[PDB]
Amino acid sequence: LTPAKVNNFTLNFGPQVLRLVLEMQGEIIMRADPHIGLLHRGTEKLLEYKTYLQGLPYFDRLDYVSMMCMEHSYVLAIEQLLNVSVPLRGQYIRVLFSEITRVLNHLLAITCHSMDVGALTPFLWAFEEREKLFEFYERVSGARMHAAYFRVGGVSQDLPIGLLRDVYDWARQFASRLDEMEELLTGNRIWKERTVDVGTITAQMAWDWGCSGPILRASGIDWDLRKTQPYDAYGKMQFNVPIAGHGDCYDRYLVRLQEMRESLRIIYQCLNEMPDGLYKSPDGKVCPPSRSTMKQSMEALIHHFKLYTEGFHVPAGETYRAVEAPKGEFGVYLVSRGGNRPYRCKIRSPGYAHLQMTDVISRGAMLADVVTIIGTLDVVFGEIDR
Amino acid sequence: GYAYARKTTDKDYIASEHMQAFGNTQLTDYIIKTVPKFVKMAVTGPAQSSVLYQEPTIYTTPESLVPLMVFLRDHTNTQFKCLLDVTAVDFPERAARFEVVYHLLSPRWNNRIRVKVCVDEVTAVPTLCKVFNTANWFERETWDMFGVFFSGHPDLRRILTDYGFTGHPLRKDFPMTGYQEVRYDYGKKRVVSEPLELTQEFRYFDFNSPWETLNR
Amino acid sequence: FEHYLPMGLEYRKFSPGTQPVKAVVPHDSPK
Amino acid sequence: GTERRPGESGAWKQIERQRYASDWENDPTFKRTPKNLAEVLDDSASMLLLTDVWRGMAYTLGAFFDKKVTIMYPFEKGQLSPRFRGEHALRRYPTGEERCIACKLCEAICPAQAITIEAEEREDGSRRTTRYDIDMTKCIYCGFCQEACPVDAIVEGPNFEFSTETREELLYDKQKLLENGDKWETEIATNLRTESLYR
Amino acid sequence: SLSGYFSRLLEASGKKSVGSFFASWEFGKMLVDGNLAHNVLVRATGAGRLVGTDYNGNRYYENEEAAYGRRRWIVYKDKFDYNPTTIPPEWHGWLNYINDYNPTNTQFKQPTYQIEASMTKTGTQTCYNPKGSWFSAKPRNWRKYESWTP
Amino acid sequence: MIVASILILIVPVLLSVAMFTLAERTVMASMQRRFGPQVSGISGLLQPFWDGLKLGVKEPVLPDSSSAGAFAASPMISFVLSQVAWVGICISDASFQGLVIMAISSLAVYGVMLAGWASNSKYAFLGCLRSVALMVSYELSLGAALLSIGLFVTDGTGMKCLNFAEMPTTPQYAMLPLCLIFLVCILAETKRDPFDLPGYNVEYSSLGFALFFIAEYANMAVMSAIASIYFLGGFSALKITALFFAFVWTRGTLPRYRYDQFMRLGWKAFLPLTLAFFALHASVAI
Amino acid sequence: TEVLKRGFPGMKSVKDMPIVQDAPPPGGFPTIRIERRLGPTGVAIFAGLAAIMGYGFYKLHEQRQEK
Amino acid sequence: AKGLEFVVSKVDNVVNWARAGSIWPMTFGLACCAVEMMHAGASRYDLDRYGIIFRPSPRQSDAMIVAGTLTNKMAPALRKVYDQMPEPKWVVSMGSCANGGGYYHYSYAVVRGCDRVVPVDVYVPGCPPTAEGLLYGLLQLQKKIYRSKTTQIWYKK
Amino acid sequence: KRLFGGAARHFYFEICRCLPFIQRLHKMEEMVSLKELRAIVKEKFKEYKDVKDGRVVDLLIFKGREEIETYLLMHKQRHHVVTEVVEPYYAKQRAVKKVTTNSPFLDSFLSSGYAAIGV
Amino acid sequence: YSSTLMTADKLGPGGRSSVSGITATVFGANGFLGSYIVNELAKRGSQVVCPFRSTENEAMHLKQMGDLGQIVLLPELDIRNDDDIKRAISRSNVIINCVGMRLQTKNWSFEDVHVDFPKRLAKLAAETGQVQRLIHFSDMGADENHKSLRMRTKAVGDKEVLDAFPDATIVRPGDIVGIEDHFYNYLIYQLTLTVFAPVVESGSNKIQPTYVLDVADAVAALLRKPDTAGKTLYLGGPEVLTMREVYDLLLKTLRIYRDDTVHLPAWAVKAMYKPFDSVRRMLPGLPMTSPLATEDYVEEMLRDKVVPAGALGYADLGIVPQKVTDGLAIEPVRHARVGGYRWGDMSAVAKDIPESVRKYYNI
Ligand SMILES: NC(=O)C1=CN([C@@H]2O[C@H](COP(=O)(O)OP(=O)(O)OC[C@H]3O[C@@H](n4cnc5c(N)ncnc54)[C@H](OP(=O)(O)O)[C@@H]3O)[C@@H](O)[C@H]2O)C=CC1
Ligand code: SF4
Ligand code: SF4
Ligand code: SF4
Repeated sequence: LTPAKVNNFTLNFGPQVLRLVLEMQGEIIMRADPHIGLLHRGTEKLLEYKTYLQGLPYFDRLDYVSMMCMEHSYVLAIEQLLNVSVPLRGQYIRVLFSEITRVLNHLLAITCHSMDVGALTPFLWAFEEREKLFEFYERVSGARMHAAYFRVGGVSQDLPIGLLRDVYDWARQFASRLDEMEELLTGNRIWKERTVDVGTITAQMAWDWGCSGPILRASGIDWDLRKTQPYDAYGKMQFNVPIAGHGDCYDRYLVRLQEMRESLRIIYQCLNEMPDGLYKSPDGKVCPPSRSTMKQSMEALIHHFKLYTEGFHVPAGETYRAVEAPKGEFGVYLVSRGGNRPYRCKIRSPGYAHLQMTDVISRGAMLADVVTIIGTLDVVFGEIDR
Repeated sequence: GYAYARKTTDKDYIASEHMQAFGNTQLTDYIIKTVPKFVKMAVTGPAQSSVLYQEPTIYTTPESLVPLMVFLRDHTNTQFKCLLDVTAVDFPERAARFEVVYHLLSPRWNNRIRVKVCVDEVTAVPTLCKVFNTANWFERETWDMFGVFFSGHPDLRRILTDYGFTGHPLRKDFPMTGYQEVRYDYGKKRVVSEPLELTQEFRYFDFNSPWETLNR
Repeated sequence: FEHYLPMGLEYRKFSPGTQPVKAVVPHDSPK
Repeated sequence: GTERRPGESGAWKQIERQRYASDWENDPTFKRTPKNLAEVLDDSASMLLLTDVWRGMAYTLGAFFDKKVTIMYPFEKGQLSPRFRGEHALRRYPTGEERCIACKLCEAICPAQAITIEAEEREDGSRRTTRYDIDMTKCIYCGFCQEACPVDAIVEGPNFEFSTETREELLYDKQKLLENGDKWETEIATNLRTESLYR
Repeated sequence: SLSGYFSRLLEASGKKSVGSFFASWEFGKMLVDGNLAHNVLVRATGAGRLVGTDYNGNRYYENEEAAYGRRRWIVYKDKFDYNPTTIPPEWHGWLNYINDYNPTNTQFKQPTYQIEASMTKTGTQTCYNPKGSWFSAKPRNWRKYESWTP
Repeated sequence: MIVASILILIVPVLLSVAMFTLAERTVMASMQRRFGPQVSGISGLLQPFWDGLKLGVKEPVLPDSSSAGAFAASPMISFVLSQVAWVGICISDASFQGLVIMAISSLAVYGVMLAGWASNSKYAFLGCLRSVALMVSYELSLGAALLSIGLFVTDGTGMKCLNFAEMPTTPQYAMLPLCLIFLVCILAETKRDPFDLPGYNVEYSSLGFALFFIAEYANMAVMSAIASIYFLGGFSALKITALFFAFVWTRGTLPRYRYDQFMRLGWKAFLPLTLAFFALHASVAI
Repeated sequence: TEVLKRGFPGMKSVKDMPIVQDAPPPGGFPTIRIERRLGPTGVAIFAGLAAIMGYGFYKLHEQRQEK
Repeated sequence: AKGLEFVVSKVDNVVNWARAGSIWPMTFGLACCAVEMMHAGASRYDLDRYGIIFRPSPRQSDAMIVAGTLTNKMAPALRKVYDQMPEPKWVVSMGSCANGGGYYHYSYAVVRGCDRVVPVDVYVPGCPPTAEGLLYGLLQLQKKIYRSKTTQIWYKK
Repeated sequence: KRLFGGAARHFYFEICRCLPFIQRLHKMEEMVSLKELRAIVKEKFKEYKDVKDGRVVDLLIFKGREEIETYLLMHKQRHHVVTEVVEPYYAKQRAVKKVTTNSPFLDSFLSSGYAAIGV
Repeated sequence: YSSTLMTADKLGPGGRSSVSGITATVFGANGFLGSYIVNELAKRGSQVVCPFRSTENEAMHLKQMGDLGQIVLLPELDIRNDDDIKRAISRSNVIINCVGMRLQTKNWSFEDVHVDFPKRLAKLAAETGQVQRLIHFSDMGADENHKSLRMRTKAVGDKEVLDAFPDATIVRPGDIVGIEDHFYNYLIYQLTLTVFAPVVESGSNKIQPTYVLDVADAVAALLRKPDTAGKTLYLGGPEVLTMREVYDLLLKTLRIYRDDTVHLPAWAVKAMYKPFDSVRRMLPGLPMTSPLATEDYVEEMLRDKVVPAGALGYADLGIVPQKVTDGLAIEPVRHARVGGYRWGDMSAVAKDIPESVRKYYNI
């Protein structure tokens, strides 16, 4: 139904993992057609052949920049159909480590955006604090990135003694690190002229384009899942919401920085309110027991045998749960048939929705701003291509 | 556009009492009474938005899906301005093996909803691009993964599989590892797909006890 | 203004495998 | 500062708008107009003579005379914890007998399918493995095997520098795993003496 | 202090004289390896003390005044083919900042089946190979049955 | 004799360009709370040498669908221009020596253009033009700045010329805005921040890439010597090193501009300012 | 079970089991800065620049007379 | 004759010295392991300290490190870029996804190890491997390059 | 006038219209002409000549549109043409009139203990 | 032994994960022909041993060609040492040799490569007792009464191998074409990058060039056929052409409008190549040296080099030799001219130019 005829303009933007095809009438972009699937690992079908605990590490490598947030949505989706209550200390730990993960995602995102723009110092500077928080992760789960810490009904292990000391010590100077980070771009005319009024987005388009996370906040939209649909101990937490009204790359930059500030505030509040008590749900028929308990009791040994081979049987049903991810709203749709494996597990990624805005946003822009669009979109193809 | 920042102070509250009570107890009944033709089956589920409430789920024919979505986005009481995603589920036991899924978010009233349409492999599903821009890529991915067609779409083509890939991997009958594997050949100097072969074949384990009652 | 990279003993003084105090982690509800 | 200015907008629609409409004036986030000679000179000092680059320059220059965090590998290493999940290894009892009893919990739990186990009863009546292989090129180092094993047989050792020139060297058998366990037993036992309070 | 600096340099390089040091091939390789030269001349020569010596001859030093993550460092005895694999595990934990235990202050339990540490054999033909490899002493046919022979 | 003098000029240029890129790396590391190249030789005093030898032993690849002669000659042409500029800096007595070097620098634009047309890369095709237009636009302002400088360059005999040895041995305190704009123009000429948006040599390799970098840093050093002679009141190693230190300082602290943005900046803020300053200097010097 | 783990000899009840976890020190951690923490007069800058430039102009005139 | 052989051996030593200490890889930001790779060049580890520079083109690239999973759709492009690498060249395999497929080894669209497409000189294990482990693997690559003797072979040809 | 309106012939005509541009863009001047390329496309159609649902034919045509479109934007490189277009033709015209006088059953028996599967 | 080699231990359909049960060692594997031979054997699921003299850098391309544990790399091979040869064939029932030389060297002469080493290899193969097939390679132009020293050494080595091992199979292909061959590439280096191209006499000598993949399938068939053991098979293309005709077709392929070739007497060519052939010894060898600048090449160009009448060829293997003048084998040489989009000034190529363009230029 369609011939080719006029070849004229032709472009190829990168096999190296985003492939981009654009259309210009010259120096100004008129069309932009991304092609994806170079990282589509078919995980959703792969999930069907794994137990709920077996498939948990799959969620580590969906957003390898922000991991515990990815774990949390799937865990909550399991638990809600399982009708399981999470202990207070576990909720505290989950919220605190989620804030740290959000800090890491914001740091890496802003540094990569800067390097794409042309600033290299903040990249290196912030990766030092990123290494600090990687050390924090390794201390608590033995893995730098793919912790697999979050568990159905709690977490794998309790926090080692002396961790909160170093957490507070890090927070005591993270504000200074952020301040020295800002002065390299905040008061710069070059950074603004590169970022100001590039990729303007409206509230109506954003809600039409399904935006989430900081991009939504920069359009004058009052929305945080942690305040509208709170989960775990986020309702108790008191913190502010940055708000911008231009939909600008500079605006999104400032919004992310203030989000980091609020994350630090929540980290402090969690640090000074850590409670003493159980960190795993007391239901041994879903939660694994202690090794000491397993080695001295027949019942816990039997439950360890069964759960670690067959696993708990989720009742048949369906649910969808989402989490206020640093890159937006990360949700997972769970379909239950009644067995020990999820029947159908659909994964919703905010970056995939944000990546769909390139063609309409890149219109009227320049090739120097496509990289700006991608960097400010804050997209990981691991979640985009599953 | 909605959910604009109005209050300069911190909010200790979520929504209003009357609106929340309606949306959590009589929302489904309101939907049923309003457009019963658009209603075919009703399930109020585990409340995607929050663990402590109830939320509905909609089943209908593909014929009236578009006006139903229009009303659900545009009704003064149902301002579902955010369509989260469109996906599908395979039910090989049924006459119609596909259950397409539609999810909505209402930041106006902190609510959510699920909409489902059950179809077979040879029935068209009118596209929701005219209602939501994001449906384009979701319809594309659903077609790529299951072959669910969407009539009237601007350009419906594969988005996630290989360029020359035929078949829909998320189908239940589709093999886990598939049929073809790809390797490079020095003689032809080209990277070529070849019949799938495994050094160690996959091991399937049957843990499902013959005593479990929850099996459905 | 706070300085990065504290000197010795001001950060992570004890290695994780040498905690000065024994750890008593509960693993069941007393009820 | 975060203020905005006319001409510093990086677009055409906005630039054309502000030079032909005073809409930016209604916006409070735009720096307000200078009103005297002093404010005009302040604006000129802001635009000309840089004065914005200068601050970041000075901060970077101070960073030049500042300390560093660089470490001299391999003569220096990093900081790690006993929970570290590294090279899988097989443990024994102090008398010398293998801890693994081929309950096959590790193979059952492993989502990587990287564990191949064959076993039968030993000549003494003992239940011992005949084939114990783990594919490190396939192992994801999740440690779920270490969580499932009820006799502390399989452990991810503190060894992480075990890269090989060929892929075949990573096809770990029972013998190499036992060698690794005998090598690294003391460190693993010391870590367990700490991890026991948490595991 | 020049005399103290040279005393530390001799006791770290393992030689007997400054003439023995500057004329040794280890110094010549130090003129081409900046990391090894930095070890020999800067980090070992600063303020700090020796901790202990392993059976491989490597030396361990600690400096409490340094910042975290850089207090401990080791000098390999094998000056031309230094490799981290030769560090014994009982020093590995203290080197890796995992525990505060070392042989000089902690008496561990030594199993009778303990295999000592050494250099890796990767890249060589003497390295480990699976039992179905061509380098194996006797090839294995893993068929799970016996073929009948006339 | 003349050939020997040329070679004696050549050797420090190559050695010091190697040292310049090494020190730029290392100072960037120092300003980034890291150490930089330190293993490759004593304190890393051997990195550029091994890098050059490595790119020497690396395989040169030639596209089969274009003219390879231009592909080879374009880095060759740029290197030749750099050597000629250095010779004119140190081995010249021309009355318009500054004008000679300005015209020489005008010629280096072609190498980027030659490479851009040479390879079959669309984004090379675009970036070569972008960099060409940037340097071409700033060349007018550089010439205007030299025009302003020439308004006071006089020898003892009373003839107005551009000889370097007759430049005053004092800084020109009365042309500081002119000096600043000239320094920013120099920054623009070398594709450095905030004008590093354009790379053009993407499909190049080996000693061709090495010669491109040699030409870039040699032109940077040439402009540094020009600035030192013009505004700093003499030609010396200390001033060269200080200017390079400041340039690394600026690179490590600033992001780059957009294409049309520095186009607008150069064509509406720099050239008119240089024109007005030239007119004022001509008026006062009367 | 847990009595054999956390219990002590002579323990009278299960409620007496001590708990030793990673906990904040008494009183909580000290407060931290959260928000952003932030020159020369343009008249003074212009005066200095003008003075330097005027000195340069005077030097230029003097050297021109000498030439 | 012995002196000429000695000169050949010394020249081989120098050639290995130059080629090992100036290895410039190319960036394939494929998946997880790239983040460890990015942190490896950061301030704490300083890949640049070891003569390592990441180049935008294969033409200046000395060796390839595979940091992330490889799909069937991406395999032709990876072979394309590797076939754009000039000689002498090497390949470093980092991560189980690159090693043998690992946690996607039974997927339908995953190339089970980058070995099946391109040769590999160094195999770095871990999911993800430590940046310290990547340092160790690249040092072992340097050790492999050290044992190389090219002009020794050529003189006896 | 034709079965299901004859959409299949319209699809074949459209693809044949678009064919020569593929030959010129993919350098098949020195392997094939328009005629035997058209024959290849014709033989592609014969795989489903016995379908009895118009809907299935419509979806087949739509997927064929996608295949020809990803052929049009060069998304499948020359190796795809090698592995699916011209080498299969060379094999088809190359193994003509083979000299094996054994029945296919006996061929399978001499081949292996199981029938061959896949291409 | 007859067909037990290819049938007894065959496991799987024949793919990469399949097992052919065949163990072989290939000498000269990293060479042009040996690389494709090894890639052909292993791809069917066979164990391959690859000992090499050159760098591991030049050999790494062979590592990918086999599965885990089926590529055996044996560095630092010494052809004067029989220990490495014994280790190379200690498990292989099949031996394949492609070690060949085209120019003499101060460290290796024609006899050393072409006579003594194959003879000792065959002796050790017979000593093993478990080897079933010994595959040796020679030239179609090999004859004991040739003036060319390399051809004479080749023929002598073939006779010696036949005497030592009765059941070894001799293969004598002619010109072999390929991406990295030693036939077309040097012809391009002589047509281009050079002022003038010498051609021996009239250059009407007849040769039968062939394709490498045909040779690989031929090796596979020879392993399949038992009767070919102890015989000699000659390999050639389906056409007979002269050096002049090949040069003309090459010029057409390169579309060069300037015939730079010249027909010269053989003595003139020898005198041209005389100075560099009397200095061939006492020299470790030099790069960028065509094998064409030798007197033995001139003697080759004075005789026809085609399959003998009644010789055993591709038809005996049930193999149809593909076209070498055109086809897929001609695409790589077309990439010197990229196949031709806008290269050169040529107008005679107006035959294949699109329609509307020719009416634009009105021919
Ligand atoms: N058209 C053709 O090419 C024809 C080829 N042949 C035969 O085919 C075989 C290969 O042809 P081709 O591969 O094109 O030629 P190549 O030169 O490409 O193959 C040369 C091989 O021989 C090896 N070799 C030579 N001498 C020695 C030695 N003294 N010690 C160790 N290895 C040695 C080389 O090893 P290194 O790489 O270390 O030198 C290289 O692997 C040759 O034996 C040739 O006689 C026969 C007729 C025609
Ligand atoms: S390692 Fe442990 S879990 Fe695995 S089979 Fe042996 S005893 Fe069982
Ligand atoms: S650590 Fe994880 S991947 Fe490795 S063997 Fe244990 S369970 Fe399997
Ligand atoms: S090996 Fe693991 S961490 Fe590395 S890219 Fe693959 S999944 Fe991610």
